Amino acid sequence: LVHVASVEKGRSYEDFQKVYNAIALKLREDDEYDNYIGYGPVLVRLAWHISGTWDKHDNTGGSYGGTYRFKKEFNDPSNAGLQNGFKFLEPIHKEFPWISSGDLFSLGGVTAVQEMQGPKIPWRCGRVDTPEDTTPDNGRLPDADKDAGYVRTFFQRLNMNDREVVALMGAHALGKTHLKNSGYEGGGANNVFTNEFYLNLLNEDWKLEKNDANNEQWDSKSGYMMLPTDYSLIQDPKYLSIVKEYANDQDKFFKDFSKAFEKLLENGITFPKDAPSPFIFKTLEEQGL
Ligand code: HEM
Repeated sequence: LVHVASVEKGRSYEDFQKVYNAIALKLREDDEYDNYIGYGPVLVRLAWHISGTWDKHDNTGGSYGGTYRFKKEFNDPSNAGLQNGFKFLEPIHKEFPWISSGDLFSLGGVTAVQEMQGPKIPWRCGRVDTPEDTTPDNGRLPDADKDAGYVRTFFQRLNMNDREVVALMGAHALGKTHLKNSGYEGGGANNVFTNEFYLNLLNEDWKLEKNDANNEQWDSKSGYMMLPTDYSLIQDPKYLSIVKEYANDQDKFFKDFSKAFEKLLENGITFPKDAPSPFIFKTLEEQGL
């Protein structure tokens, strides 16, 4: 399958900066969500789950088609909780009805990372909504109870290598787990994008415990948690080296995360040679807004 990016008619940087700014202003305004974490983390997770359905083998799934708007995908058990992000984006969709659904979902994740003081993430427009029958079946997103070999194999389907996997997982610094969504609980209330996932992995005293859903997770006394798949990144010697690298170099982590996250959000999309260059949006803070 080929999905060619098609720029929303007549739109340019300034139009998408306006959408970014509306998302960013709403992030600031609706600060109470999830015990004052705000919507940033769930928007990052939404952007990832709408992209992470991709299969490199046949170009099914992926962000292009905006298929999360359809019930089969909306109701994937793996997506429990993301409805909160969707609801956040509804007024944005209403104000800017011209932006495609995949563009909106992916731009929500970019805006969230940047407004949380993360790296700049270049972003390209032109995803085009596709019909309900193009929605991927449930079961393409990863399980959390597994080991490093599972993680490694899983991410090959998304064309991600060890460095890209470890970099992407650093998003688990953000937000928290919720027992009712995933069968995992805790992790704090962080809404600042940092390399602390890696520092916490290396420096905390982790205990393997059973949570109230009878699933195993690693807990620290300071309130952080690691999923089994997170902890696998320090069990496997190749992953461990990269964890150490990112724990010791904030800038390197930022740069690698930015590349991997853009790639994730763009998997499956063919950009014409004369497509616009990727946009780098200014934060509200940079604009004095
Ligand atoms: C092996 C891969 C991964 C597994 C198994 C996994 C699993 C999970 C689980 C179980 C939760 C808790 C959901 C809930 O209870 O609300 C979660 C949260 C989260 N995940 Fe992942 N994840 C993975 C990779 C990623 C990647 C690649 C990103 C993005 C780059 C990401 C971003 C997030 C964020 C931001 C949250 C917090 C959401 C919130 O606070 O509402 N995850 N993930």
